[PDB]
Amino acid sequence: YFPQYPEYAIETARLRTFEAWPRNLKQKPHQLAEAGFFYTGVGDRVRCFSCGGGLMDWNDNDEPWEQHALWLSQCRFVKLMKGQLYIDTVAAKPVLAEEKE
Amino acid sequence: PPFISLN
Ligand SMILES: [Zn+2]
Repeated sequence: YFPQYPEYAIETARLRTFEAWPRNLKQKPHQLAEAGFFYTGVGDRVRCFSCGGGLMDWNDNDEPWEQHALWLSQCRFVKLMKGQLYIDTVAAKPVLAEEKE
Repeated sequence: PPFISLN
């Protein structure tokens, strides 16, 4: 274990970063920050605290924990909070890719 | 430092 932004081991401190965060977006600062993010200050760009994985362009349906497992599959942060099983089912859907054919 | 878009 070795955080990418050790000053964030505290979510409360990640909460503090979402002010310029367009409140209009479906993704609330409580969720994002909780999912290990923090707003970088521009647009809707938030980074992870324990893998520093960057994520922009968010849609009404995009869920923080969710997206944080789909593109940043290797985060020691997500893999420790929500577990591997959670990360699996996130990826294993695609259950739709074998239905489309 | 790039951004790994979600959508
Ligand atoms: Zn991460």
